Formats: sequence, C-alpha cells, structure tokens
Amino acid sequence: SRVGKKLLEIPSDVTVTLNDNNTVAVKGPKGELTRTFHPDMEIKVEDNVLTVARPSDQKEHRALHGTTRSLLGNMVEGVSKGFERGLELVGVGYRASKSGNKLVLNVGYSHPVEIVPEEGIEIEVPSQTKVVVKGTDKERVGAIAANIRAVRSPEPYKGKGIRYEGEVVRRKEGK
Amino acid sequence: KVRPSVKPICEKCKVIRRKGKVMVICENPKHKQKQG
Amino acid sequence: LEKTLEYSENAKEFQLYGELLTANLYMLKKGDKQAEVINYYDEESPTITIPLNPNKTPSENAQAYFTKYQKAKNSVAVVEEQIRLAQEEIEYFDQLIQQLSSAS
Amino acid sequence: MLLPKRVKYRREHRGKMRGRAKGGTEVHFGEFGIQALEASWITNRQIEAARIAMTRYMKRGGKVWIKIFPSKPYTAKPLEVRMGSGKGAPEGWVAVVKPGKVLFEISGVSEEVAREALRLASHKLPIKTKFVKREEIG
Amino acid sequence: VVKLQIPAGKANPAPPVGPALGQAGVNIMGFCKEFNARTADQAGLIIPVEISVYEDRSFTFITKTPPAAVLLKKAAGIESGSGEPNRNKVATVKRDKVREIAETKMPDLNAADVEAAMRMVEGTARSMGIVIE
RNA sequence: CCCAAAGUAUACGUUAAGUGGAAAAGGAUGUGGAGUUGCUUAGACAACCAGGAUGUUGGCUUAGAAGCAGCCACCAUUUA
Repeated sequence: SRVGKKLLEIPSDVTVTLNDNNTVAVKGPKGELTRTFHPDMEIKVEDNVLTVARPSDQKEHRALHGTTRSLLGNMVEGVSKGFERGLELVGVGYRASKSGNKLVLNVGYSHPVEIVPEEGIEIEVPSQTKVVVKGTDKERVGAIAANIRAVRSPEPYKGKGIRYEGEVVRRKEGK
Repeated sequence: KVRPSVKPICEKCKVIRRKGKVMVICENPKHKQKQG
Repeated sequence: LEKTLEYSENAKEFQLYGELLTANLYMLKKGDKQAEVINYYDEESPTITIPLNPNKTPSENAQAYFTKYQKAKNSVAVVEEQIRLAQEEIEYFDQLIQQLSSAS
Repeated sequence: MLLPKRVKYRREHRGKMRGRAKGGTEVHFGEFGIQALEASWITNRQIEAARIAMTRYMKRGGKVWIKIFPSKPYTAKPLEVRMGSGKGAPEGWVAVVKPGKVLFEISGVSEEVAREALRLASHKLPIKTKFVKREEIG
Repeated sequence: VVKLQIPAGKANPAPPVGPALGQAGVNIMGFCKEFNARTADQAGLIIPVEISVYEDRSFTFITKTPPAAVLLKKAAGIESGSGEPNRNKVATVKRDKVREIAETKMPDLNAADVEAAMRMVEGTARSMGIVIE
C-alpha cells in the first residue's frame, strides 16, 4: 500500500555498499554516486534487490522511508540507464551552440548567453531547436534544466524561450 | 494574491501548507493564494 | 428604422458569404481575402466570389458574419415593434396637436 | 426594516445578557435554522441584510420566518458634548439575542440551498453561528 | 477515414461532400456521379457512406444502411421530430415495419440475433417520440 | 536549571509555534483522541499496461449541435 514495501530490482551490472553510519556508494557503468543518510534507518541489501525498512509508524519515519527508497530507486535507475531532460528553443533566432565543453545560447539578448556545466554532466546540441542534457543524477540534471530555463522564462503569448516536452503554456490574446 | 481567507476558487484548486502557510495552487495562475 | 429594415436584407447576403467562406476555409488561412469561392447552392454556378476578411482568424470572420445575422433577425423583431410604437405615438401627438390648436 | 411604531417608553436601560435563551430555542416552524452561540445586540439593519441575503439566493422557494424582533431601543447622545446633562435621544432598535436562540427559519428548499443561505445570513451577523435542523423522536 | 451522412438527392454541389473530399486531395465532381449512381434507388434519404483514404489517390466507398431515425421517418411519414419526445406523441409505428427496419440492418450491426436488433430499434423509436405500437 | 533558597523529581499524555511569553471576525489535507458508515485477501483506495464501443451525426435547435450551444423521457446490445 506504500512504496517502502515493493521490491526494487537492479540490472546488470551494479553493486551497492553498506558502510557504517549509513553512507551508500553505488558503482556502475555510467558513473558514481555517494550520499549521506540518517542514522535512524537500518538498511539491508538482498540478492540483486534493495529493501528499506521502517523503525516505527511516526510521521517523520513514514516520510523518510519513502524518500530513502525513492532516491535509492533514482540512484539505481541513473547509474545504469541515466536520465535525460530534453529542451526546445522555439523561435526564429534561437540557437544553442557548442564551443568545447562550454554551452552557448543565442537568446535574443544583447549579450551572448554562456552557462558553465559541472563535472559529470554533458550537453549535446544535435539540431536547430532540440537540445539534450546528459547525466547520472536526477537532481543535477534538474538543476541544470532550471538554470537553462532561468535565463529566459517562456512568455505566455507566443512560444518562446526554453520549453520541455509536452506541456501547455496558457495562451493569451493580444491586440 | 495575499489574503487571510485562502479558499479554493474552482474545482482544480488544491490546498497545501508550504512553510507553515496555507496556500492554494491551481492550473489557473489567477487562483494562487497565500496567507501570512 | 426603415433604414435598418433594409439593412435586414443586406445582412442576409453577408450571412450567405460567411457560409460560403466556411465551406471553403481549409486553405489560404494565413491572411485570407479575395479568395475565389465555388457556388455551394443552386444550379446557377454564379461567378466565383472573392470575399475580403480582416486579420482575426479565417473562421472567426465567417462566425462574425453569422453573429451579425443573428443580431439582424433580433432587429427584425424589435424595430418592427418600435415602428408600431412610433406610429402610435405620432397618432397620439397629432391628436394632441389638434386638441391644443382648437383649445381655449 | 423592522421597528415598533409605538412604545411605552422611548428610553430604557441596556439590560444584561446572562444565561441561555429563555425561549425560541428549538426549530419548530421551518426545517432548518441558525442557533446562536454568543450574545450581542442585533440591529434591525443586520436583520434586514441577512434577510435580503437569504431571500435573494432563495428566489424560488418558501418564505423566511424572522424569529427575532428589535423591540428594545438604544439611546445615542450627540457627539462632541460633555458627559451627563440628561440622557440622549434614541437612535435605533436592537433585539436581545441569547445563546441557543433560533434567529431565522427556512422550509421548502433543498439541504444545500438552505445551508448556503444560512451561511450567507451568518456572515452578516455579529455572533458565532451553527446549523441546526428539526429532530423527530417523535 | 472521415465518415459522414450524405443525402442522396443533394450530393452534387460543394456542400457536404465538397470540403471532406477537398482536404483528402481528390476532385469532388468526378465522384459525385459515382455517389449518385449508387444512391439512385435510395434517393430522398440521407445515407451514411464510409470514405476510405489511400496513398495512391484511389478511393473506394463502402456504403452503409440508412439510419434508424430516417427509416422511422419513412415508416411514419413526418419529416421533423417533436420538440420534446415522450411528451408530444406525434406518431405511432406498427411492429411489422419495425421488424423490417431491424432486418435491414444485418450487414453492418454486430447483433447476433434479430430479437436484439428489434429491442435496439425499440429504443431508437422511443428517442423519436414515436409510440412503439 | 543559573542569577536566587529549594526537584535538570516520578507516572500518563499533549503541543513544534518560541505557542508558553498580546486580540477578533473569518480561513485552513496541522496533530492526539472518541463514534458511525461503503469496500476489503471472493481481494480494498491509488499507480502502470488495455477496452474505452457500434442503434447513433438519439431527437428539437442554428449552416452545425456528430456525448461535450440550449430543451430533453435519458433507453437497447456485445458483454469481463
């Protein structure tokens, strides 16, 4: 009836550590993740499946069990498959550009837009409009997508600026 | 809009309690209400 | 009011033009005006028409024509009522002119 | 606008509002009503506002029974004068309402129509309100 | 595919068959004669015709049965229905032509038995305002 | 508890705001309790894979109301 009871099958080939004071390092083919946890939870790992168990029925533990199991699922999904957040630059003069590892956006400002990616996160620009960010952590690619959207928010009258996949902006009528 | 009478205007409105403050979020941005 | 009674017959032609535009509004939507229209009614096959529309929407121009037609038929009701009231008022005022003209 | 057209005395003591309602505690004319929880004077202007607020939303339905009447006058001395030198002139009329008293009575409509009409009436009143209905033991 | 109910006796001009076949990319006037050829023996009634679409601009039309509403107008005689059905009982249709109307709808309706079909067209007759008697 | 004399006393709960240590109408999926009621391992509320229909564009209605302007008895099948 809750997410802390369903099994989480991991693919081949990954492995997980069970270090003291609840520090979890996850190894895999596409990177490395390490997070610090809370000492109140006891974590146990079985054969090719991960389980998180609650200590009590309190509301803090009921939240924390679900958050821990969800972020472990995010780790095992990102270490083997990864996560992509696709963005589209809609407009007659909009362009994402590449100069080495630097990402350049030809947004209609009077100054060229440059954003510095962090380590382990890559951005590829295949075409006129569509751009793909690549990473192994959902938090980092979400922060990168938010930072890309922050330089130009989409305005409601016409489709301009940074836009995700399918999501409706509120259409307004001008004069 | 900031008012001490935060209420769901339409059926799509959802009442939430971010940061100890009663709030209403909705698909329509005109229905966004906060108190405190 | 009789001018609006002639505008009643004028509005019907506009409604017909809007219907013709609707049965043909699937192409040249962007900036649509003076587009030749093939006769949808009668065996007359009358000369292709060339409707001119403002830059709202290709459907909202025909829809605006159809709204003007609804207002026109409500006008057919109300202006005939107003003409009846106006002749009643003119008869009463001509009578009042008569009674004031011969009065002490 | 409710007021007596004749009174025995035009100036009266303000009285006290201790205890529960002496009468008019149970709903016995309409199906639903407002039961008072606190005691204060209710001005006939507030009664008129609540009555219009119920009657407008019940444009089709039964009539409203007004269980309270503003029989007690209150005097208001004119402004910017010294204290004393005689009691002032009467200004308006209020009804002494105690907790537990039924204020307005509605029958002949649906449940939610009556609840919303009583809520719109209660938002005009200066007292805490609650929704009550007839009980049939009986 | 775009399906539509085409009247038999007014299929020549630019109404209904015009803009439906225009957006498909075919000449309407070259197929109006083909429509009027197969709608000759059911003329005066509005017949739904399926309009299949192909990539090579060749079009073959699969005609359907007349609707139960139009067939009840044929069985009764009145053209336009009442303002409020089951409030102004304008007509009464006997059960034998009801059975005939139900039997006409064999090749398109997926009913296993004719009794199910006559129970369906009893329900369609109630929407007509027509007494099933 | 210390200033400041004497319990960082015992048992059972409650509050998470510095309420305690400043007021109301009104608003609110805060939380601890008490009591009904529909369902529930014949498998419950949500989530993910599929059906989401032909009589039928049900009628009146505006060109057009094709379930989704309005008024409307609001039915019948294939059936999981």
